[PDB]
Amino acid sequence: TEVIGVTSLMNVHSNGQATHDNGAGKPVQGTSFHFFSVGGEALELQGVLFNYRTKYPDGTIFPKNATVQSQVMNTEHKAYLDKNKAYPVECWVPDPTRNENTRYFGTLTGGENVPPVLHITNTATTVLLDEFGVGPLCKGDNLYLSAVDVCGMFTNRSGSQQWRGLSRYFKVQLRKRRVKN
Amino acid sequence: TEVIGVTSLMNVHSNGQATHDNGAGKPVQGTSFHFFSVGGEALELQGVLFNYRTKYPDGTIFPKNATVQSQVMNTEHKAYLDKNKAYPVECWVPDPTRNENTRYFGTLTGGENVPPVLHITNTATTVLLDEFGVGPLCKGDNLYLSAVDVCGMFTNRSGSQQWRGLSRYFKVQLRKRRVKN
Amino acid sequence: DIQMTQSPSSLSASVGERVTITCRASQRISNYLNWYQQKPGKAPKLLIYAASTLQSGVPSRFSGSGSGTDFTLTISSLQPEDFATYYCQQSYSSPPTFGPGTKVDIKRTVAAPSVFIFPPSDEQLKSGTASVVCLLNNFYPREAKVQWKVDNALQSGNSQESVTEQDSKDSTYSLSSTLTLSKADYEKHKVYACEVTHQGLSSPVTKSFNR
Amino acid sequence: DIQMTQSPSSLSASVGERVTITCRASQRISNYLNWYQQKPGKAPKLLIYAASTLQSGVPSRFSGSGSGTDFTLTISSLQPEDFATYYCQQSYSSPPTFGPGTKVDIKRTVAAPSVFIFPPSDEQLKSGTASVVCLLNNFYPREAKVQWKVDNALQSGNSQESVTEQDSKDSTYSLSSTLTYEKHKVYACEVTHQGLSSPVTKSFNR
Amino acid sequence: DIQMTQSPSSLSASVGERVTITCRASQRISNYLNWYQQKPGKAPKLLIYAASTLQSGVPSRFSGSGSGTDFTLTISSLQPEDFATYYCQQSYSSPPTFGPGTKVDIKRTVAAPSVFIFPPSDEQLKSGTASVVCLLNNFYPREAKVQWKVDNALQSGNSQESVTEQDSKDSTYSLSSTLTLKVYACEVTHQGLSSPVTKSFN
Amino acid sequence: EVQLVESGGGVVQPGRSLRLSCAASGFTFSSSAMHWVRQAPGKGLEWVAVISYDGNNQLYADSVKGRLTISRDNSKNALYLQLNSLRTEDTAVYFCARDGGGYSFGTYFFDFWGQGTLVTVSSASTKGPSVFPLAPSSKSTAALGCLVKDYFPEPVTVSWNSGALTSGVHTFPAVLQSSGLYSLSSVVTVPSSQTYICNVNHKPSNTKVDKKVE
Amino acid sequence: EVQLVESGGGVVQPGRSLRLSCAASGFTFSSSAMHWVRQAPGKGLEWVAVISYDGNNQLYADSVKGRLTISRDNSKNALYLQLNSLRTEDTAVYFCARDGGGYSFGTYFFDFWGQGTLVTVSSASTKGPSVFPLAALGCLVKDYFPEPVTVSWNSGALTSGVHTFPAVLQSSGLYSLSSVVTVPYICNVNHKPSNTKVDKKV
Repeated sequence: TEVIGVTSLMNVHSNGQATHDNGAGKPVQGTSFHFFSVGGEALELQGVLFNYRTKYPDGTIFPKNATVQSQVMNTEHKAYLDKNKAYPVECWVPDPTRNENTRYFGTLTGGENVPPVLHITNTATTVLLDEFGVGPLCKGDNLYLSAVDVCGMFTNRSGSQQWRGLSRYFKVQLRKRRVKN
Repeated sequence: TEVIGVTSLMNVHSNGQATHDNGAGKPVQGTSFHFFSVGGEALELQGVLFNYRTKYPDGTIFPKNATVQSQVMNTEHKAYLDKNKAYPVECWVPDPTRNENTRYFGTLTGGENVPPVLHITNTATTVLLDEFGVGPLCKGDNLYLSAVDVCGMFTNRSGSQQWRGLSRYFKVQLRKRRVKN
Repeated sequence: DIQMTQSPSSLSASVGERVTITCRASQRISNYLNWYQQKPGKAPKLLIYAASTLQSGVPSRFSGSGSGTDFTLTISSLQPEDFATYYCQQSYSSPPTFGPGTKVDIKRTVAAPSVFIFPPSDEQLKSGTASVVCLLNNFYPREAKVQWKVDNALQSGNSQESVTEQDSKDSTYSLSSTLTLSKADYEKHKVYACEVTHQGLSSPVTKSFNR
Repeated sequence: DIQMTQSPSSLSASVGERVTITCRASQRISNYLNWYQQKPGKAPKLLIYAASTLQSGVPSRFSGSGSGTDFTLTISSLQPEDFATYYCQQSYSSPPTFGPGTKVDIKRTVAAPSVFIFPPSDEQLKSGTASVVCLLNNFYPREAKVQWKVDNALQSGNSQESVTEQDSKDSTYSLSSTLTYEKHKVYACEVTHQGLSSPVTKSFNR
Repeated sequence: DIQMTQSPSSLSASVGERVTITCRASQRISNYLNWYQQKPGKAPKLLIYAASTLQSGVPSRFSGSGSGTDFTLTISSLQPEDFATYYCQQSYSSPPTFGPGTKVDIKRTVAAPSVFIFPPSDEQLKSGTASVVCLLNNFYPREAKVQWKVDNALQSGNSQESVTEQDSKDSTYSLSSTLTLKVYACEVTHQGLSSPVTKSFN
Repeated sequence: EVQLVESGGGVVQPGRSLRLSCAASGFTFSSSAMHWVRQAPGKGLEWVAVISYDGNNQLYADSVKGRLTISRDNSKNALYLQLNSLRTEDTAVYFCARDGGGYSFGTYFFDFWGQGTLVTVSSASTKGPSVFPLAPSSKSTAALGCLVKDYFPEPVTVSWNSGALTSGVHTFPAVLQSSGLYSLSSVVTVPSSQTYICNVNHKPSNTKVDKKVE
Repeated sequence: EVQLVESGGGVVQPGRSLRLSCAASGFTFSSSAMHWVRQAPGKGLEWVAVISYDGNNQLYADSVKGRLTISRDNSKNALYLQLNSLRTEDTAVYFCARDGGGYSFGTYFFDFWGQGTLVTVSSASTKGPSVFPLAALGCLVKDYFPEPVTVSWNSGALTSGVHTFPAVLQSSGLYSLSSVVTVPYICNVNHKPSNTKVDKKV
């Protein structure tokens, strides 16, 4: 796996708030979430809300019948990441009581001024095999690739700020395995 | 183990002090304590006080008969993490002179601007056996899990700051061990 | 919210003049500043955006400068269709906020108003309320002050003013204040006097009457 | 602490006028600014919270603006039930602090005070003390001076004033001042008021 | 953009004197400030750069000082070659921006203008338009104001001005005011007058 | 030519609902965020709401949040404002304006506007004016007129002597009284007194009144 | 209907103690943080204390920390203020107020106030007033405690033109008051605290 177009964060000459007087634009920086998963079925999500009274918008899938307990742990809020551009990042995390048939990897780097560190190479491989030598098994001949790559925030000359994401590359090697029942 | 709901810290739109003019809300940041322990009995605690004169509140369990020496090491301050919502994090640490039947791990990352760094994965496993191949043994057939995950402080539009905490997931594999006397 | 203030309240100018109106933001807003023209009874039209870019089809005689808090709109050679109200608007923060406006009227030689008072009709007195009207006819410029006095005592809170638009021919204004009292209040006093103060008049004038 | 100052100390206005009280915090307080109405002998009522947010049930003629240091409460067309004191309060830091308040007066025409002076009773002289009362009766506006002179000698810290609320009928005020003997001759109560062209004196002798 | 302001819009001086110009930039610009000299119909010449450095080939009498907002140009002993307009320019930000400039004038004694008023030709009324001309001849200094009044009803917006450059014999100026359209009057105010003079016809 | 044409304005009582709509043409409507901007009579401009090109995201000024709904139908090139829980203070011309490009940055300015549509919130019912003389006093060029009082809604026609007297006439714009009924003066300058009548038309009341002044 | 009725106000010696109560109705008392605000007679509003929804957390104004205790009982819908080590400066009407919902961020405002309860901190003992005539006639009602006194003229025959002033607290610790009337006459003085009635001829 790698993030595609890491060099695009060196465009510091396109409607960016200056560092200081006569300066280059602020680059993308602040809160980042880098996350990727490979699985034999949909990623399973647990709902956690920063603020349980947040009205999530139409056309998004969010924890429902949310209570104050939803702000720490509410077991009602279970879902499959079965739809694109639907599950908002801030409400959902991989459910660690499930995902037996998935491997997931995620870093939240918080802070407002936090600098992006993005490594690229075509020489790194992750092994998806568990402690028993078994990788994700693809039910119905389907592979599930899930990603989040919020790189940080873009500050236009106004001073207002937008999340900026990048595409993630996946290369998965699979092999046939016999299984019973 | 992992922290559940790390992505909740991307809510920078819910009564946050703006970074600057027109900007996003300041994310949870600053002092954090991430601790977890697995034992066959209560985690054993040593009291150490920033300030021996502090009045701790009714309903809480804190070092009693504090003296100036309580600000470095007073051996009177011994206790069992035997009750939830009672032992103030700031007064107590694991007592390294005991805890033979527990494994504890913790990080204090202090500072006011310190960014939260939180890793999630279902691929990492801590081994609880000691140098002699023995893990915690569960007296009275009871497993003790202990945790703290103060992620940092949330700054509201007034400038006041609250500690924000998150839940912790534990999965513990146990086996049956014969023991004498 | 950002508060926007505008240069003078009102400005008199004549075809061919160089005209300047200024705009001030209550905080630095970089060049996120916009100029609109609005004629009476009509929709605003965009003149300038980003403090100095000429919206398509707006004549080159219009120009804009400024960055931070202080902004100017400049018409190099004023024309007869440039007589309007001018609004500035900050696009820097939400909500977007507008200036109070700068009206530009046609420069005429000064002219004091003819002042006339009109008593209540007896027909209205039967209704249980009494309107007294003060007319200020054909004066220049826009500014004028009406002070009502009943039995010498300066009235206030119970007056309403209304003004015509600058006239197509003699470029003057005309104004009507109306003082409102109950029939009880009206008949409990004798002398009603409109006092008008205007740049043209040497000494403030008072038309008056008795019941 | 955050100090709150207010508008004018008092405002005279009339039914139907547009009234605009100002409030000013000693430092930046974003929009954590709240407005209350108090009438005499009654409990304050929340009019405005978070600078411009109307409390439910409050009339729409009430409006708040401001963010930072400078805030304004606005009554489009004042009504008779709006004749009151108006307090601003910052909710930004602890402790929450109120401004001095702004009394909103019924404006009416200027009227001079009837001034009377009363000597002490013989009944009161018998038991040890001597109380000299000066009365300023039925005047507007509220702002008035009362200055005591014994044998033409200016007096200080031996006197106390007290004031009526605007009258139900003639909208005027009244003020009683008390001076609290046998060693002196000429006792004078001097009055300055906007409706007096030269300052008036009322005197007597023991 | 950085706005450049210059003190003394115009300064009168004679050969030998110390002359002092000031420039203020709308923000701190460190020492990124430059002085040019310009003579009418000629190309500017660089005098000072970096607030202080004297451009090679420029006489030593010319010095500059200042850092931040406020900058000074100093001629210690003005010469006859130095009567011209002086501009400051900031090179701290893009765009580079110029002050409005300071005209430096040949000082002589105060001299009231001869005023002359010219009614339109009849030949020109035959055109459709009427031109009225007012002449202020041989006056000093340059600071002068001329009011048009029809029927004593102050006019404006329709009357342009032109001025000659300081005369090479007597060091004076001359001003022509022309108004386009019963008592037509040209009222002139000048420091060389006790109180304004007026010239009228009917 | 870009064209924005509002409609749906009119008289509405406090507490009830009205629905404004805007017909947009001469640009790619589904590529633009759109705004409603309002102007109370004799006051300045106040931004009310924005909507994304989508139709899917709305933002609102604090003054109107919870009472207004912006929406659109890009199929019909239509922009809607839905006004609910109205208050007399919401009375204004409501304009349909296109976003200048800055929607996504929260930097709103307005490159094209519609003619606007007038929304009047008022509990006062349809009523025809009372007309009262404004008679001349003593002498010198005299002045006389009519007081057209306590009518709803706007507007009124006034003429003098069925249109014959035209010169030196001044009809004043109406003013809203504490009544919620409008009030207007019409005057004229004359030298002599010869028969001066003022013809008052109020077509919402279908009322006509001729009044003689002496 | 949201309702808050304070009680327990009265006279109390310096150093001694007194306990205010506040009966809440018509809203979830157990969800609102609650406050005391005081107003000294004719002076400003001063915030005194806050208690959390729980009852388990209290914060106090510096000027009263260590002398007052805020407490509550959500079973009884009751808020209390305990006044200890009182001072003459603590004299005020004490208002019971519902928190606006901002307790948790330390941002206090008051969306509902009770009508209040008066606490008077004085050394002085209950004493009936001396009535002296002011011979515009009046009565001077001197040296009484505590408040209030009631005054009529001719037992409530004489209505129009009479002005009974607010009392005044004097060095003595005793209140003093005037009641006047303009005229072209008996003042009736009532003081229930001393159980005293005085008619005076003027």
